[PDB]
Amino acid sequence: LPQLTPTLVSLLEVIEPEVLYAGYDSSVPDSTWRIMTTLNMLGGRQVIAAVKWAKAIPGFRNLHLDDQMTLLQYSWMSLMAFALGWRSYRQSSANLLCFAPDLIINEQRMTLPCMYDQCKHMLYVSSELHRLQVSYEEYLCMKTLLLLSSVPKDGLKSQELFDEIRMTYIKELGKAIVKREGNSSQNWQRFYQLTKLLDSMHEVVENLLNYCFQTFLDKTMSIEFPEMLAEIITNQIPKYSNGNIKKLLFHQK
Amino acid sequence: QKSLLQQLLTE
Ligand SMILES: CC1=C[C@@H]2[C@H]([C@@H](O)C[C@@]3(C)[C@H]2C[C@@H](C)[C@]3(O)C(=O)CO)[C@@]2(C)Cc3cnn(-c4ccccc4)c3C=C12
Repeated sequence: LPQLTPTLVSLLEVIEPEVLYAGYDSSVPDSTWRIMTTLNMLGGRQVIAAVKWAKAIPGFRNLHLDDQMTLLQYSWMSLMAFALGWRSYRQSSANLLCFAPDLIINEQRMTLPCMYDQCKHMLYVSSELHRLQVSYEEYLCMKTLLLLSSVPKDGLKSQELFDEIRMTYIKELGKAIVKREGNSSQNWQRFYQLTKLLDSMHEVVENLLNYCFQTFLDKTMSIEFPEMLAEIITNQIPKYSNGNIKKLLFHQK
Repeated sequence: QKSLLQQLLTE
Protein backbone atom coordinates (compact mmCIF):
# COMPACT_ATOMS: atom_id res chain seq x y z
CA LEU A 1 0.00 0.00 0.00
CA PRO A 2 2.20 2.93 1.14
CA GLN A 3 5.58 2.68 -0.70
CA LEU A 4 3.56 3.74 -3.80
CA THR A 5 2.91 7.13 -2.10
CA PRO A 6 6.31 8.93 -1.92
CA THR A 7 7.43 10.61 1.30
CA LEU A 8 10.09 13.28 1.50
CA VAL A 9 12.25 10.82 3.39
CA SER A 10 11.67 7.85 1.05
CA LEU A 11 12.74 10.14 -1.79
CA LEU A 12 15.92 11.18 0.04
CA GLU A 13 16.71 7.49 0.37
CA VAL A 14 16.61 6.85 -3.40
CA ILE A 15 18.57 9.89 -4.57
CA GLU A 16 21.43 8.95 -2.23
CA PRO A 17 24.38 8.64 -4.64
CA GLU A 18 25.68 5.08 -4.95
CA VAL A 19 29.04 3.97 -3.56
CA LEU A 20 32.08 4.84 -5.69
CA TYR A 21 35.13 2.62 -6.14
CA ALA A 22 38.63 4.11 -6.06
CA GLY A 23 39.85 2.72 -9.37
CA TYR A 24 42.97 1.50 -7.53
CA ASP A 25 46.50 0.13 -8.11
CA SER A 26 45.50 -1.44 -4.80
CA SER A 27 48.99 -2.25 -3.51
CA VAL A 28 48.00 0.95 -1.60
CA PRO A 29 51.06 2.87 -0.25
CA ASP A 30 52.75 4.07 2.88
CA SER A 31 53.70 7.47 1.66
CA THR A 32 51.42 9.97 3.35
CA TRP A 33 51.74 12.09 0.19
CA ARG A 34 50.38 9.42 -2.15
CA ILE A 35 47.41 8.74 0.14
CA MET A 36 46.47 12.44 0.01
CA THR A 37 46.84 12.74 -3.76
CA THR A 38 44.81 9.56 -4.23
CA LEU A 39 42.12 10.76 -1.80
CA ASN A 40 42.00 14.17 -3.47
CA MET A 41 41.37 12.43 -6.80
CA LEU A 42 38.55 10.29 -5.44
CA GLY A 43 37.26 13.35 -3.64
CA GLY A 44 36.70 15.12 -6.94
CA ARG A 45 34.46 12.30 -8.14
CA GLN A 46 32.76 12.15 -4.74
CA VAL A 47 31.89 15.86 -4.98
CA ILE A 48 30.47 15.63 -8.50
CA ALA A 49 28.31 12.75 -7.26
CA ALA A 50 27.16 15.03 -4.45
CA VAL A 51 26.32 17.94 -6.75
CA LYS A 52 24.10 15.67 -8.79
CA TRP A 53 22.49 14.57 -5.52
CA ALA A 54 21.86 18.20 -4.50
CA LYS A 55 19.99 18.78 -7.75
CA ALA A 56 17.71 15.86 -6.91
CA ILE A 57 16.70 17.33 -3.56
CA PRO A 58 13.08 18.52 -3.58
CA GLY A 59 13.09 22.30 -3.73
CA PHE A 60 16.84 22.70 -4.09
CA ARG A 61 16.87 23.69 -7.75
CA ASN A 62 13.94 26.06 -7.21
CA LEU A 63 16.59 28.40 -5.80
CA HIS A 64 18.48 30.93 -7.86
CA LEU A 65 21.27 29.02 -9.59
CA ASP A 66 23.61 31.47 -7.85
CA ASP A 67 22.46 30.26 -4.43
CA GLN A 68 22.79 26.66 -5.55
CA MET A 69 26.46 27.44 -6.15
CA THR A 70 27.11 29.39 -2.98
CA LEU A 71 25.55 26.55 -1.00
CA LEU A 72 27.58 23.72 -2.54
CA GLN A 73 30.83 25.71 -2.24
CA TYR A 74 30.18 26.43 1.42
CA SER A 75 29.12 22.93 2.39
CA TRP A 76 30.98 20.43 0.24
CA MET A 77 33.57 19.53 2.91
CA SER A 78 30.68 19.07 5.31
CA LEU A 79 28.69 16.73 3.06
CA MET A 80 31.92 14.87 2.46
CA ALA A 81 32.95 14.46 6.11
CA PHE A 82 29.45 13.47 7.17
CA ALA A 83 29.01 10.84 4.44
CA LEU A 84 32.50 9.43 5.05
CA GLY A 85 31.67 9.31 8.73
CA TRP A 86 28.47 7.41 8.15
CA ARG A 87 30.06 4.99 5.74
CA SER A 88 32.86 4.37 8.23
CA TYR A 89 30.35 3.78 11.02
CA ARG A 90 28.15 1.25 9.20
CA GLN A 91 31.23 -0.40 7.69
CA SER A 92 33.01 -1.80 10.72
CA SER A 93 32.78 -2.42 14.44
CA ALA A 94 35.16 0.55 14.81
CA ASN A 95 38.58 2.16 14.19
CA LEU A 96 38.62 2.95 10.45
CA LEU A 97 37.90 5.35 7.59
CA CYS A 98 36.15 3.70 4.66
CA PHE A 99 36.59 5.97 1.61
CA ALA A 100 35.56 3.23 -0.85
CA PRO A 101 35.01 -0.53 -0.71
CA ASP A 102 38.46 -0.82 -2.34
CA LEU A 103 40.09 2.04 -0.38
CA ILE A 104 40.29 1.77 3.40
CA ILE A 105 42.55 3.54 5.86
CA ASN A 106 43.04 1.28 8.87
CA GLU A 107 44.79 1.82 12.23
CA GLN A 108 48.17 1.20 10.57
CA ARG A 109 47.96 3.80 7.78
CA MET A 110 45.90 6.15 9.92
CA THR A 111 49.00 6.79 12.00
CA LEU A 112 51.65 7.18 9.28
CA PRO A 113 53.75 10.41 9.64
CA CYS A 114 51.19 13.14 8.79
CA MET A 115 47.92 11.22 8.68
CA TYR A 116 46.46 11.23 12.17
CA ASP A 117 46.15 15.02 12.50
CA GLN A 118 44.03 15.06 9.32
CA CYS A 119 42.07 11.84 9.97
CA LYS A 120 41.21 12.30 13.64
CA HIS A 121 38.57 14.85 12.64
CA MET A 122 37.06 12.43 10.17
CA LEU A 123 37.04 9.69 12.84
CA TYR A 124 35.28 12.14 15.13
CA VAL A 125 32.02 12.33 13.13
CA SER A 126 32.16 8.56 12.78
CA SER A 127 32.42 8.08 16.54
CA GLU A 128 29.64 10.61 17.10
CA LEU A 129 27.28 8.74 14.74
CA HIS A 130 28.05 5.56 16.67
CA ARG A 131 27.73 7.19 20.10
CA LEU A 132 24.24 8.57 19.37
CA GLN A 133 23.16 5.49 17.41
CA VAL A 134 21.88 7.56 14.50
CA SER A 135 19.32 5.87 12.24
CA TYR A 136 19.62 5.88 8.45
CA GLU A 137 16.64 8.20 8.15
CA GLU A 138 17.97 10.66 10.71
CA TYR A 139 21.19 10.77 8.70
CA LEU A 140 19.45 11.34 5.37
CA CYS A 141 17.81 14.46 6.81
CA MET A 142 20.81 15.72 8.75
CA LYS A 143 22.93 15.45 5.61
CA THR A 144 20.37 17.57 3.73
CA LEU A 145 20.44 20.15 6.50
CA LEU A 146 24.22 20.24 6.22
CA LEU A 147 23.84 21.44 2.62
CA LEU A 148 21.73 24.28 4.01
CA SER A 149 23.97 25.08 7.02
CA SER A 150 25.86 28.09 5.70
CA VAL A 151 24.51 31.11 3.90
CA PRO A 152 26.33 34.31 2.91
CA LYS A 153 26.53 37.05 5.57
CA ASP A 154 24.50 39.18 3.17
CA GLY A 155 21.76 36.59 2.61
CA LEU A 156 20.86 34.79 -0.62
CA LYS A 157 18.91 35.74 -3.72
CA SER A 158 16.12 33.36 -2.69
CA GLN A 159 16.20 33.88 1.07
CA GLU A 160 12.46 33.33 1.52
CA LEU A 161 12.39 30.05 -0.41
CA PHE A 162 15.55 28.91 1.40
CA ASP A 163 14.02 29.51 4.84
CA GLU A 164 11.01 27.44 3.77
CA ILE A 165 13.13 24.52 2.56
CA ARG A 166 15.45 24.49 5.55
CA MET A 167 12.43 24.27 7.85
CA THR A 168 10.83 21.52 5.77
CA TYR A 169 13.87 19.33 6.36
CA ILE A 170 14.14 20.29 10.02
CA LYS A 171 10.58 19.04 10.49
CA GLU A 172 11.51 16.07 8.30
CA LEU A 173 14.26 15.23 10.81
CA GLY A 174 11.77 15.59 13.64
CA LYS A 175 9.68 12.82 12.07
CA ALA A 176 12.64 10.50 11.73
CA ILE A 177 13.10 10.91 15.48
CA VAL A 178 9.46 10.25 16.33
CA LYS A 179 9.81 7.08 14.26
CA ARG A 180 13.07 5.79 15.76
CA GLU A 181 11.52 3.98 18.74
CA GLY A 182 8.69 5.87 20.41
CA ASN A 183 9.23 7.93 23.55
CA SER A 184 8.10 11.48 24.34
CA SER A 185 10.56 13.09 26.72
CA GLN A 186 13.46 11.58 24.80
CA ASN A 187 12.15 13.08 21.56
CA TRP A 188 13.14 16.47 22.97
CA GLN A 189 16.54 15.38 24.26
CA ARG A 190 17.10 13.43 21.04
CA PHE A 191 16.39 16.50 18.91
CA TYR A 192 18.70 18.51 21.16
CA GLN A 193 21.50 15.99 20.67
CA LEU A 194 21.25 15.73 16.88
CA THR A 195 21.00 19.48 16.39
CA LYS A 196 24.07 19.62 18.62
CA LEU A 197 25.88 17.19 16.32
CA LEU A 198 24.90 19.27 13.27
CA ASP A 199 26.28 22.30 15.02
CA SER A 200 29.60 20.58 15.74
CA MET A 201 30.10 19.75 12.03
CA HIS A 202 30.98 23.40 11.35
CA GLU A 203 33.90 22.79 13.69
CA VAL A 204 35.21 19.60 12.07
CA VAL A 205 34.73 21.29 8.67
CA GLU A 206 36.86 24.15 9.92
CA ASN A 207 39.72 21.79 10.85
CA LEU A 208 39.56 19.79 7.61
CA LEU A 209 39.43 22.98 5.57
CA ASN A 210 42.67 24.33 7.08
CA TYR A 211 44.58 21.32 5.85
CA CYS A 212 42.79 21.55 2.53
CA PHE A 213 43.67 25.21 2.01
CA GLN A 214 47.20 25.02 3.40
CA THR A 215 47.89 22.00 1.20
CA PHE A 216 46.33 23.46 -1.94
CA LEU A 217 48.35 26.72 -1.87
CA ASP A 218 51.74 25.37 -0.73
CA LYS A 219 53.56 24.39 -3.94
CA THR A 220 56.50 23.48 -1.69
CA MET A 221 54.54 20.26 -1.12
CA SER A 222 52.97 19.89 -4.55
CA ILE A 223 49.91 17.78 -3.62
CA GLU A 224 47.56 17.17 -6.54
CA PHE A 225 43.90 18.23 -6.56
CA PRO A 226 41.48 17.42 -9.41
CA GLU A 227 40.33 20.25 -11.74
CA MET A 228 36.83 21.01 -10.48
CA LEU A 229 37.60 20.61 -6.81
CA ALA A 230 40.60 22.90 -7.32
CA GLU A 231 38.28 25.56 -8.72
CA ILE A 232 35.86 25.45 -5.80
CA ILE A 233 38.76 25.77 -3.36
CA THR A 234 40.45 28.73 -5.10
CA ASN A 235 36.96 30.23 -5.18
CA GLN A 236 36.17 29.79 -1.47
CA ILE A 237 39.49 30.50 0.24
CA PRO A 238 39.07 34.29 -0.16
CA LYS A 239 35.51 34.35 1.20
CA TYR A 240 35.96 31.81 4.03
CA SER A 241 38.37 34.33 5.55
CA ASN A 242 36.72 37.76 5.37
CA GLY A 243 33.80 36.54 7.47
CA ASN A 244 31.40 36.67 4.51
CA ILE A 245 30.34 33.23 5.71
CA LYS A 246 27.48 32.82 8.17
CA LYS A 247 27.04 29.51 9.98
CA LEU A 248 23.48 28.63 10.93
CA LEU A 249 23.49 27.22 14.46
CA PHE A 250 20.74 25.49 16.42
CA HIS A 251 22.44 26.45 19.66
CA GLN A 252 24.15 29.75 20.41
CA LYS A 253 25.78 27.53 23.06
CA GLN B 1 32.83 30.26 -20.04
CA LYS B 2 32.61 26.88 -18.27
CA SER B 3 33.19 26.87 -14.45
CA LEU B 4 33.02 23.07 -14.02
CA LEU B 5 30.57 23.40 -11.09
CA GLN B 6 28.26 25.94 -12.75
CA GLN B 7 28.25 23.79 -15.88
CA LEU B 8 27.14 20.71 -13.90
CA LEU B 9 24.37 22.68 -12.22
CA THR B 10 22.92 23.08 -15.71
CA GLU B 11 23.92 19.66 -17.15
C1 LIG C 1 36.03 14.17 4.13
C2 LIG C 1 37.09 14.36 3.19
C3 LIG C 1 38.22 15.30 3.53
C4 LIG C 1 39.39 15.55 2.51
C5 LIG C 1 39.66 14.25 1.59
C6 LIG C 1 40.85 14.46 0.55
O1 LIG C 1 40.53 15.42 -0.46
C7 LIG C 1 42.13 14.93 1.20
C8 LIG C 1 41.93 16.20 2.14
C9 LIG C 1 41.50 17.52 1.29
C10 LIG C 1 40.75 15.89 3.19
C11 LIG C 1 40.86 17.13 4.18
C12 LIG C 1 42.33 17.49 4.16
C13 LIG C 1 42.85 17.32 5.58
C14 LIG C 1 43.04 16.49 3.14
O2 LIG C 1 43.46 15.28 3.87
C15 LIG C 1 44.29 17.18 2.42
O3 LIG C 1 44.58 18.34 2.68
C16 LIG C 1 45.19 16.46 1.38
O4 LIG C 1 46.01 17.35 0.63
C17 LIG C 1 38.34 13.81 0.82
C18 LIG C 1 37.69 14.88 -0.17
C19 LIG C 1 38.47 12.64 -0.15
C20 LIG C 1 37.67 11.57 -0.27
C21 LIG C 1 37.70 10.29 -1.24
N1 LIG C 1 36.38 9.71 -0.63
N2 LIG C 1 35.58 10.37 0.18
C22 LIG C 1 34.50 9.89 0.60
C23 LIG C 1 33.92 8.56 0.51
C24 LIG C 1 32.51 8.14 1.05
C25 LIG C 1 31.68 9.14 1.68
C26 LIG C 1 32.37 10.46 1.69
C27 LIG C 1 33.61 10.78 1.22
C28 LIG C 1 36.49 11.43 0.63
C29 LIG C 1 36.29 12.54 1.71
C30 LIG C 1 37.15 13.61 1.80
